[PDB]
Amino acid sequence: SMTPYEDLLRFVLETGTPKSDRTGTGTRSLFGQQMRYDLSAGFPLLTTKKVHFKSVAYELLWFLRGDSNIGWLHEHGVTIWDEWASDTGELGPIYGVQWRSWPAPSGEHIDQISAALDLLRTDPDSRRIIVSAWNVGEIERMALPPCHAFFQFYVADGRLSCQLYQRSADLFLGVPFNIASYALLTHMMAAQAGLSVGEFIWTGGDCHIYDNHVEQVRLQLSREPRPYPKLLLADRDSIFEYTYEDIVVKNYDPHPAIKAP
Amino acid sequence: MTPYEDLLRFVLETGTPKSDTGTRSLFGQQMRYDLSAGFPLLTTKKVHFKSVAYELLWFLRGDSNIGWLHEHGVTIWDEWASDTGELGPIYGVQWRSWPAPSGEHIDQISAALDLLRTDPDSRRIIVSAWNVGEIERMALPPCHAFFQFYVADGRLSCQLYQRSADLFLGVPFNIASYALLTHMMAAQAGLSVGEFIWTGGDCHIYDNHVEQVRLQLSREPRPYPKLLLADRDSIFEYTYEDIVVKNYDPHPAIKAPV
Repeated sequence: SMTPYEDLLRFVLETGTPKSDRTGTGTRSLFGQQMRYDLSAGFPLLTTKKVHFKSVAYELLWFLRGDSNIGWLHEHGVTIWDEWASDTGELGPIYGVQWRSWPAPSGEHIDQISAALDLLRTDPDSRRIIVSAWNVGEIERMALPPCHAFFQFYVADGRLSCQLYQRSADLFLGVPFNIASYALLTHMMAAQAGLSVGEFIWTGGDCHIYDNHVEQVRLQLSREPRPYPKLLLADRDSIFEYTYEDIVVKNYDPHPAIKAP
Repeated sequence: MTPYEDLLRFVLETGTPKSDTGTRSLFGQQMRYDLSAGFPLLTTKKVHFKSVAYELLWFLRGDSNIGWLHEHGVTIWDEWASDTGELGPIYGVQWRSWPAPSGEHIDQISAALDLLRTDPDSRRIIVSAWNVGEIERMALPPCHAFFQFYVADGRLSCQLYQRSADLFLGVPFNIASYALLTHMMAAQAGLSVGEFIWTGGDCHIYDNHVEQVRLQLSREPRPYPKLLLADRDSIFEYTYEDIVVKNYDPHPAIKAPV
């Protein structure tokens, strides 16, 4: 179909502002960019390169568990968080802790995921259906400041839309994964709320391509997309009860993975 | 370029209807303005920039009370205030004094300025009003919830995430407000201005604003004004008189319906 991601990737490659961070890393970047995907037309797992959906799905279930220790990821062979874990596998109060138990001054702890699902079911027109990981007073404890910092849901004509704000975006390595993650989340929330899927909107702050990814990006940009796959979910009575085996990505026909430093 | 009017028209013509006051709405929309080419105070109606400027200065004070705003002839917040003029820890309180677990209070405005001066390439220059645990204490939940700064070639850009947007009444304020904030931050960080990017969640036109919108949309847009800021040693020392808008030549104000 269409290629919102590839278009943005190309746009930053071709018009992005050059930078270097004293260490000499180097980037090309644009600020405040936006992609939309119509989820009803297909699941936005990129086909111009294979995206490792297994890690996407496990990491999401891990967030949904409200988990802060990489142990569970490791058990399932997901190593993306390994770099930043403590000697004990702890990461501080990151996404999972904030999504499921943001500490309030009242001493209460807020499960934003259940709260959002309750709004989707009882007050679907609410303009306050929001989940934030950007807990200003806790950031320094986290291993890293939240990248996908907050998201908002919206309902129209029985369809659920979701918009993510992502403060920082490695367009080549990170974003394809980020897109799959929040699209998957949107399917889970929709099913649990008794809704169909609408749009996923990705809004980025600093959208950058690392200089050492440029060849990988040009190869990908030279490839023609296949149709998006179809996402299927087994039945569960709670979003917190989805397991990896409940998820099928059907008819995913990607070009080969591109390995990048 | 008139992103505002374009968006307003887009929603009027394609927004999905709702109830119940009643709206037309679209979700996840974005506008961008090049601040170096003009100050985005709308000209298709006379915007009450006095309220915009005072409200922003008031946010910067980190005030939870309407008094200072109210006594300057700005009454937009009056209806939501308590007996004492109190609002709970809204916008400015979070900007200037987000309460941390340590008992410390975080001044996100000063911290943002700090990064802009010492580490302008940072991808974490963020100010948030969306304090999940304190929103129940606020008179109403933050609308312009979260914003981010970015620097390229000595120019400061700013992106606002606005969760909910009354397109006719609120957005022209929101746009001018953050544009003005971006000028203040740039001047204090010793940068020039780049782009203001407005990103909206629920973007709506109220059914009782439809005629006002059609009137606004029938007017031809004019050249944007220019903003000038007198010099100050601190963002917290700007006054209303420091803020000068030149060449502002708008069509007539359009009264908010009762």
